[PDB]
Amino acid sequence: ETKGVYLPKYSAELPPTDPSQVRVYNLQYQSDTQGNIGQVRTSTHVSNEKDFQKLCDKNLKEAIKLAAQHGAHEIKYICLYPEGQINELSSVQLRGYAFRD
Repeated sequence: ETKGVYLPKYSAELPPTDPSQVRVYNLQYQSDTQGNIGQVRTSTHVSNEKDFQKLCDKNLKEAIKLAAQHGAHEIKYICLYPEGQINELSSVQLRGYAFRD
């Protein structure tokens, strides 16, 4: 199960959009966060390394859902993976920034 929060940067609320309309980019530069309308963080527990990219996709699905609910047409994101031995507290995390377009 995938937890998720959306943190709006502005109190102005935009009309919701559909998840299929959200364009998706890898967050690469510090300058990439400029102009965002909010942040999104999602997380899923992981017990096997073979599931990293699937769990990142699960994280991204929840992040797109939250961003679309707040009207964003774009997300730039990175998945964070557990460092070292995987245990009962390990999770694949996602940190993203939502954009009006």
